[PDB]
Amino acid sequence: PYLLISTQIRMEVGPTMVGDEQSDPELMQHLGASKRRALGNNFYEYYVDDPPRIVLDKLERRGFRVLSMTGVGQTLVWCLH
Amino acid sequence: PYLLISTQIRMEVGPTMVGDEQSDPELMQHLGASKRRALGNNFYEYYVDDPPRIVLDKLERRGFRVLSMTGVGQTLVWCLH
Amino acid sequence: PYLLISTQIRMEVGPTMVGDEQSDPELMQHLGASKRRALGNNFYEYYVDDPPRIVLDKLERRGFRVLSMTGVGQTLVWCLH
Amino acid sequence: PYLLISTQIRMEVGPTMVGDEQSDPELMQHLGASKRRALGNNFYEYYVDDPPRIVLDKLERRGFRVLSMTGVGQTLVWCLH
Amino acid sequence: PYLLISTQIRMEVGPTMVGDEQSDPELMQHLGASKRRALGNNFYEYYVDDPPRIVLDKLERRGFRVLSMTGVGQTLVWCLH
Amino acid sequence: NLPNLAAAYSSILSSLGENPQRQGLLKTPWRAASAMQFFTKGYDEMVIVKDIDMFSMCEHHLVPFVGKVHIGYLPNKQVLGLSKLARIVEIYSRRLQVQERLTKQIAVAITEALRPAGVGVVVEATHMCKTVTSTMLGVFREDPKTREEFLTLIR
Amino acid sequence: NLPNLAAAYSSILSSLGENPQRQGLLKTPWRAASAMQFFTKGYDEMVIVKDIDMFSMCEHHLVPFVGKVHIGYLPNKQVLGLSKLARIVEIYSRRLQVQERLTKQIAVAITEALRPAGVGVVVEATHMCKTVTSTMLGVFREDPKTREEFLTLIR
Amino acid sequence: NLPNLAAAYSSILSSLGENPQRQGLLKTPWRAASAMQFFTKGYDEMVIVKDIDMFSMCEHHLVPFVGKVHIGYLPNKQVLGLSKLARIVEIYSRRLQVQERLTKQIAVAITEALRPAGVGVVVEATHMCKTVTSTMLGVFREDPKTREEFLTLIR
Amino acid sequence: NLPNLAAAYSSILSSLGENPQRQGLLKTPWRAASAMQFFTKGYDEMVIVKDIDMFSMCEHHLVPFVGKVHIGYLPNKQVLGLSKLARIVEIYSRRLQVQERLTKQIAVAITEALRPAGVGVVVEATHMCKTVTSTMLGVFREDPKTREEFLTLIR
Amino acid sequence: NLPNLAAAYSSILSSLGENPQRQGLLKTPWRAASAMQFFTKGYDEMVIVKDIDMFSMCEHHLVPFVGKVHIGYLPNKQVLGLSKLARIVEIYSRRLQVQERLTKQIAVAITEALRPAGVGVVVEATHMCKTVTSTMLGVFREDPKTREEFLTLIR
Amino acid sequence: NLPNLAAAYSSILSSLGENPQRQGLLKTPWRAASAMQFFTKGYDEMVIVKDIDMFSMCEHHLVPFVGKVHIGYLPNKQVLGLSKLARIVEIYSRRLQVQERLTKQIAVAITEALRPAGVGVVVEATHMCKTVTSTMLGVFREDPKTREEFLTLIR
Amino acid sequence: NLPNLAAAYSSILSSLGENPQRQGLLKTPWRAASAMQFFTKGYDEMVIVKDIDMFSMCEHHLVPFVGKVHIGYLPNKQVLGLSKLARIVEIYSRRLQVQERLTKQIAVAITEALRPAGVGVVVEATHMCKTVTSTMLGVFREDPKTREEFLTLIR
Amino acid sequence: NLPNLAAAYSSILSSLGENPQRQGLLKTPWRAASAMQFFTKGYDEMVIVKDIDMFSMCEHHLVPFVGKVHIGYLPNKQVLGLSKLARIVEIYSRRLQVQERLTKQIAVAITEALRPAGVGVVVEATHMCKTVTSTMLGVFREDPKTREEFLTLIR
Amino acid sequence: NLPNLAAAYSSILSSLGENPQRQGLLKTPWRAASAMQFFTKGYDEMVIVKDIDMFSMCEHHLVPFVGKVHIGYLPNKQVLGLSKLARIVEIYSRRLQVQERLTKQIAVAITEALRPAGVGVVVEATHMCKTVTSTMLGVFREDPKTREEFLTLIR
Ligand SMILES: C[C@H](O)[C@H](O)C1=Nc2c(nc(N)[nH]c2=O)NC1
Ligand SMILES: C[C@H](O)[C@H](O)C1=Nc2c(nc(N)[nH]c2=O)NC1
Ligand SMILES: C[C@H](O)[C@H](O)C1=Nc2c(nc(N)[nH]c2=O)NC1
Ligand SMILES: C[C@H](O)[C@H](O)C1=Nc2c(nc(N)[nH]c2=O)NC1
Ligand SMILES: C[C@H](O)[C@H](O)C1=Nc2c(nc(N)[nH]c2=O)NC1
Ligand SMILES: C[C@H](O)[C@H](O)C1=Nc2c(nc(N)[nH]c2=O)NC1
Ligand SMILES: C[C@H](O)[C@H](O)C1=Nc2c(nc(N)[nH]c2=O)NC1
Ligand SMILES: C[C@H](O)[C@H](O)C1=Nc2c(nc(N)[nH]c2=O)NC1
Ligand SMILES: C[C@H](O)[C@H](O)C1=Nc2c(nc(N)[nH]c2=O)NC1
Ligand SMILES: [Zn+2]
Ligand SMILES: [Zn+2]
Ligand SMILES: [Zn+2]
Ligand SMILES: [Zn+2]
Ligand SMILES: [Zn+2]
Ligand SMILES: [Zn+2]
Ligand SMILES: [Zn+2]
Ligand SMILES: [Zn+2]
Ligand SMILES: [Zn+2]
Repeated sequence: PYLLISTQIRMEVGPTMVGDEQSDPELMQHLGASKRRALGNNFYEYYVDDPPRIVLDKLERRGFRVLSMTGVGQTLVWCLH
Repeated sequence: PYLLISTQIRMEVGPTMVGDEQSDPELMQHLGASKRRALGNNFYEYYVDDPPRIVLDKLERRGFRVLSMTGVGQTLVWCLH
Repeated sequence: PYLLISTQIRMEVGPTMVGDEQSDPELMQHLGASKRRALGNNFYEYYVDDPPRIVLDKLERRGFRVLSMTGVGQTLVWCLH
Repeated sequence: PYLLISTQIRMEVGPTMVGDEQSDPELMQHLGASKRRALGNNFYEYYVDDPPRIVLDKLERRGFRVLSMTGVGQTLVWCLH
Repeated sequence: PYLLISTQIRMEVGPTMVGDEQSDPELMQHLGASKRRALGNNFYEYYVDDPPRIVLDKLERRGFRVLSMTGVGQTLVWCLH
Repeated sequence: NLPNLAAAYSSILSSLGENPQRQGLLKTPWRAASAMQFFTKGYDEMVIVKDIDMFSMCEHHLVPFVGKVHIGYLPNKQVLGLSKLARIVEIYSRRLQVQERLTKQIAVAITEALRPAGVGVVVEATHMCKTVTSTMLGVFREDPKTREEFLTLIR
Repeated sequence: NLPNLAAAYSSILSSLGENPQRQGLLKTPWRAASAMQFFTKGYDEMVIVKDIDMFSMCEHHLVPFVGKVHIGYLPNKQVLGLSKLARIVEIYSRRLQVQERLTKQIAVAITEALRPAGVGVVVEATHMCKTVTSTMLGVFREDPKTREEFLTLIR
Repeated sequence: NLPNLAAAYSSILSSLGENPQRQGLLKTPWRAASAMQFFTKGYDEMVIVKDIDMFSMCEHHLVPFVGKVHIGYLPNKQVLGLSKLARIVEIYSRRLQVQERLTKQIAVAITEALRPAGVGVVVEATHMCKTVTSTMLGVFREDPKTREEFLTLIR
Repeated sequence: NLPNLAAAYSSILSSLGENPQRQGLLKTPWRAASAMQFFTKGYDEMVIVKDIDMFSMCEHHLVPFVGKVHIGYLPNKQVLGLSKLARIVEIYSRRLQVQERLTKQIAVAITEALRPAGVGVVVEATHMCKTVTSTMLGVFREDPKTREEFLTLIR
Repeated sequence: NLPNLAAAYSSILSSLGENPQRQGLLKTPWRAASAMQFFTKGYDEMVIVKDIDMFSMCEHHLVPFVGKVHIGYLPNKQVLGLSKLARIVEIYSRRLQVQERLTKQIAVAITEALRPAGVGVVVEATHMCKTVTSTMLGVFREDPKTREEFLTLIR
Repeated sequence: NLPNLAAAYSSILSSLGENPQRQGLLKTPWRAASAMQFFTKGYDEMVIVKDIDMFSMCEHHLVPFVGKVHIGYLPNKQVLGLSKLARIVEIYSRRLQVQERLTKQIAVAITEALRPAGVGVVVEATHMCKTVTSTMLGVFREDPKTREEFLTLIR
Repeated sequence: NLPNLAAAYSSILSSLGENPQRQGLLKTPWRAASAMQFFTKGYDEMVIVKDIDMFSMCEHHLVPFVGKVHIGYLPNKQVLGLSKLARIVEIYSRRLQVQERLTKQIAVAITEALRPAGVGVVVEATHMCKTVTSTMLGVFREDPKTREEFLTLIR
Repeated sequence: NLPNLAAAYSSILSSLGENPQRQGLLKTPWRAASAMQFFTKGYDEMVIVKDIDMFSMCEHHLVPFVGKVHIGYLPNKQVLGLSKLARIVEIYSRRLQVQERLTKQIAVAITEALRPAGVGVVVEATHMCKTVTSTMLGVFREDPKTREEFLTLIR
Repeated sequence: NLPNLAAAYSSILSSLGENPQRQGLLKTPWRAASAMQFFTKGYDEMVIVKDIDMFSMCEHHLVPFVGKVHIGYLPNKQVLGLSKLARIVEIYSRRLQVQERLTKQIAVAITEALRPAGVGVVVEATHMCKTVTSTMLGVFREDPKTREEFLTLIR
């Protein structure tokens, strides 16, 4: 039900992360997400090359809606239910 | 459906950004947005010279409503659905 | 319709800003706002000497209601519709 | 109608502030608040020794409900209407 | 009624804290929480090894719903009612 | 007013128990009078101008104080010459001052000259009767990245 | 009380196995008595006053400790003289102290004198029996830009 | 144009009240002409290149100014040689400059060469007619961790 | 155990190809035995105590390492003496250590002695077989203003 | 390959207009051949290891460059010896390098050895053909308190 | 001669391939002409006066050189003011010089002013086209105690 | 004599207008008595031993003075250990001294221990009630090469 | 001879176990060949010229060494330009040298150019395979006042 | 003899009250045995070679001492390589020494290698159980100009 997407401080430009290691591989397939391990990180993640507002238009068509947007550090996180 | 506008830390004074490279050119035309590439940035953006509260009065007349306002860094971001 | 008020990090103590150069002079008159240009700033602003919670009690009686409170920097901003 | 409570960055541990100089002395009496002037501050404040979640359970029984939680600095502020 | 969970700045990876010293030991048992005293801290806390989005799926099945997500420091806090 | 000062310094030399007519105190009322007239003769990127030498007169004890002014600013449309920032210094320093007003006066003179984004003025000085005074105006006060860029480059 | 001290130092010179009547210890009870009476004779911008020399007496071992006090403050309506901040130092330092109380006492004296926005007091000192103690009051504690402006300029 | 400069320096030597035909001023119009042609002959990790020596000509008073350039950048796909960053310096410095344009020109030359994530250019220099100018482009302006990583390593 | 060490050092002097009975190696098994017993004889404001001299023994190569410990803490109710913080140092340093455990052990000893708000321990040392290890406990880890106040004052 | 190098240096000495058979150039093809084989013979707390001396060969001009490496890391379960971090340096430095790859290679070797929380590698060096390159991996990139703790202690 | 200089600098701006009519080069022939007129406007105990700042013009390349003069002398009957020694500096330095003649000229001016026992003049300076020149006259040359007293106190 | 000192310090605390029975002055007569017993517990090549730390008591005002001793000597037949020269320091410094006798006493103790060619003793110290005293005995006084070899190496 | 060097560096890259055809070693035989041709392209008062930067090639290991030359001389009739002393440096340094011959060669070139009273040449340099070599000719060797005047001013 | 050392270090670990079979003391008898075998593995112009790093073992307490050797000499016919002077250092330093014999031994090794005019050896070192020892042989002892040329250039 919950889905946390995030970007950096300029939300005009991507990448926007879309999931973690146990995220839904059908919904990541519709968003067009690749899966990488960035260097120094000890975990896998999904990510797309789009801005976050394009992804918020995509996730709206799959029955999600933004509860709360907030900013932590240089990161800006959206919570969708 | 979603639209992310942002300003700096004094929200009494502008500029307030209103869109990215693929934003709606009719709605940017009503807000009075110019389109620039600031130096050092590798992307285009729309922007107006107004404070953010004037733009929030404009976007209200086009069927938007603020979901969530949050602050990330020195930036203050509004999300409108 | 929208109205952005702000204070500093201790919200027990004021001043709380209430408007910009083009804010409603009737509603600023009811809140008791003075209008100053602080040194180094290139804009005018309205401000009261009260804490923000007193002003949120005042603005409630004029048909406003807090959408979202957020903090950007040392500033804490309330959005009222 | 509005009531702003705040804690520091570990919300597991208190103190959580509950009011300012002109806060309701009946409602501060039910929360168990003491009133101090911390050194270097030029104002009085109310405070309890509890975590914020215990106080949010107390204020729920007196007809309040959290509008918005946000974080400004190391502080985490709850707004209750 | 209220329940405050938190993680660090990468919300893809845990641990996510779930409670304080007086939290419900039945609900912490369903989430799978251990209880530790980290060094330098003068308080006990509950914590799980999961990401926060997995825990938000768990707490949804026990009749909770996210009011507000916000970020304070490097921490990202969810409030559930 | 130069004979009016020199008669006032000759009355100082007599009041101190000192002989104003000896080898070494003949031109002393007149050398010191032309000293006090010299000492009061004032009446998108970041540009930090540091190490600006200052020599002002304390207005309490009439004894000099010696220091440095650090100025940085963020222009909007109009920039200011690096020799004109130093003459703004010399106009307000070569007066009867306190360090606290001398800091605030320099920031106001640059603010009205250019209307910039922000002004930062830091005066450290040794009072012979160090102390650092510091005005941070504009976006040197609201931004933490901008104040801290100023404070690392001046040292 | 000056003969009462001098009789107490003459009993110190005898208890150490030392001859109090020799070449070099005749005025020693009286020179040291007038030493301990000197050593205990105390009973919108940022203004940082640094390098304030301090010489206090440890109250545990009665042996001096030597250091520097760094004071900065943000005034509201009332500013304080730069020679009066140093006499607030000398009143609380020329006592029998600990460094931890000496830091807190200086901050309280400036807080009540001016009621400023914030007070920052930093005392580093070498105990002969360096340690840095630091009170941050007001808006030097709540603001990160204000504490960090203080801590870069004092060095 | 080398005889056109040398005739212009011989008219300088005559206008100053100086004898252009003496022991020591025979090759002076020609040594100084080849001096002004040399002095104007320009027409995922962080890579900070510091201590870049600069020697430019002031365009107001035609007198040199001497300084250092600090460059750091975050590459995207294309990195630049550490000897090519210095020739970008020498092309824009060996001209008739101001320090404010010389900072902005170096940042634009690196921005168009690489299209990096961010560019930081800091020029400190002493004008003989120090001042720090500083452009922060890209993610050196938006990120506080990235600007502060630059500003600690350059010193 | 002092004759048991001295017999073990006399077997070292023979194994190195060296003559243990010469001018200069007569008391060497006994001077070095009493050296290794000395070298292992350990078995609201911020108070930073810096420049604490340390001399520990590496437990891998049995060769000393020499350094400095920096300790700062925020008390709650109980403060600790400035001579007791140094004996907590000497108990854990005069052992067979690694620098990484020696940092963590000092922070735990101060944590259990006082239960403070936060503890910061920084040990820099030169291993003869500099490296900085650093524990930040309590509110020296959660607060950025508190960690950065510690890290500017220790230098 | 040692006679294959020495024949290649004897052809260098002849091509420079120099006499390879004189007093001072007899062992020069063989002393320099064993020089280039030495110069390419490589093919919960924070632990900062600084001042790591580096001597690498530029792969463009085959001329050395001389510098220092600063490494800090936050372990998870496995720590690494302070003499093993220096041999990771000597394996990647004693090669034909650029400074930009030499920074990134050291961070990857420590990342795969330990899987830590974060890695910070800073190489400053002087190229004889200073420049600072800096990789910040893990939680040295995401946390501002952690990057700034690294950058103050290394200096 | 001020229009005669300004016409000679306008011919310099044209000969360098530069546009003399643009934003930034309008007052440049006239600002630089009044610069070259300022830069050439000069036409029983030991008393060492050091740190005398000097700014002279090279007569070969017409480019400044910047240095310090150290003067010491042993008077016989007549001493000289400490502000008059500096005007003897400014008369001979604000000319078209070489450092070697500028040293010898200062020593001769003090020798004829006072007829002292000895004169020592040391000029160190950086030529932008350090070098130390040193005249030792009188008893600064014959006595080893007198030359060495001069050379230790000036540093 | 330890109760005889502690009764003499309790009479000091009463004579200063201070309350000897409060929080902080209970063990003060006994902590300070064991302080004054510690502070007075002392009753062919050139070998320079410098940086010898000294902590003596002034015999006039009974207040410490803190300094460094520099010792060099030219042996004849008998050399002295580098740990024995420091215990000769601690015997004469941990007394009630003047700096002038403390210099002369150290030189005499080394002279009688070894009978060397020459002795040089230099004590610099800060009196809290720097001064350099210096004995040059033997061939450190007669030879200029030997005194000057001592005086360059100690700094 | 430039293709003869570049073929000799391509045989070096193969002999080291390195791949000469990769990203980063394509122009390496040709960039390094034009490096070794640059590095060997050299085939009454006291005037001290110091801080003369030197970059020579060791003739034993063909690896650079980096240093400073200090030259002072006493002229008789003929003085030498301060830019000609530096080209005498660059002729003898940009060769295959030892430091000991490089010192002696510079002194002989100045001796034959001018026939002065005395020559002093001091070369300090760091050999990457500091050492000070020093020739004192003429009256810098016979006079103690003249050698010591040289040796104080160069530092 | 490597098992004979390792059995002697295992008896040291038991005699200190320490557990030789734990996490951290398994290879400690064998890592320290190969440490003590490394630490004792040694059994017309002026050429000053300074900053020679030294690491010797005290023969009294078997604990290292760390220092620098300064060597200068005046050759007659035979000069010595700058890498051979350092191996003469490492042969006599990597032994069980005193500083006084280590100075005299280095001077004798250079004296017999070359038979020069004079030898000067200066060893400063810190004993962990600074001291300067200094041999001046030949014409470094008889000439005051030659000893003083050595002593200014080494610093
Ligand atoms: C908003 C911001 O404070 C302002 O636009 C700028 N700040 C900076 C700047 N340039 C530098 N170097 N530093 C700043 O902080 N240019 C623009
Ligand atoms: C709110 C804020 O802390 C306060 O108003 C001010 N802070 C500062 C100030 N001036 C300086 N230099 N620095 C501050 O941090 N003036 C006002
Ligand atoms: C987004 C961020 O600014 C950027 O991706 C990076 N920043 C940094 C980096 N590397 C370093 N050392 N420092 C940074 O700030 N690599 C990547
Ligand atoms: C919450 C906070 O970390 C803590 O209460 C305090 N911090 C500080 C303090 N005092 C100083 N100097 N610095 C702090 O960071 N006193 C109290
Ligand atoms: C999350 C955080 O970055 C990490 O857990 C830690 N950071 C730090 C640490 N220790 C120190 N000294 N500094 C840190 O930044 N230990 C743990
Ligand atoms: C003869 C001698 O040179 C001359 O008389 C003096 N020399 C000196 C002096 N005073 C000082 N300080 N130094 C001298 O060398 N006074 C007199
Ligand atoms: C006679 C002379 O003073 C004496 O024999 C020595 N002097 C010296 C010496 N050694 C040194 N280093 N310096 C001297 O001055 N050894 C012997
Ligand atoms: C004989 C003597 O060495 C020679 O005539 C001179 N020496 C010196 C000199 N000038 C200086 N500064 N120093 C000397 O030693 N001029 C002349
Ligand atoms: C006799 C004299 O000591 C000896 O011939 C030399 N001394 C010196 C010299 N070279 C220098 N630099 N210094 C001397 O003292 N060469 C020769
Ligand atoms: Zn005054
Ligand atoms: Zn004490
Ligand atoms: Zn100019
Ligand atoms: Zn070891
Ligand atoms: Zn290269
Ligand atoms: Zn010139
Ligand atoms: Zn005294
Ligand atoms: Zn070599
Ligand atoms: Zn020893």
